[PDB]
Amino acid sequence: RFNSSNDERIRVTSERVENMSMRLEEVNEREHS
Amino acid sequence: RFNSSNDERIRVTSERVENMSMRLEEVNEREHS
Repeated sequence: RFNSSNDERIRVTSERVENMSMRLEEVNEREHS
Repeated sequence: RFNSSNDERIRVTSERVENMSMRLEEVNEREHS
């Protein structure tokens, strides 16, 4: 019941979005053409 | 306490999602290969 509340889902989504954004910036920085 | 509320987390997630979508739309168009 704790892991499926709105607050925890929002927090986990925010953390994963932050990590995904950082990784996507790192990937776009890595380019050869 | 302000930085960990639901409203601020939703706003930051929305902004980062918008930025990620804008970046991925131009990563996809990088189709020289």
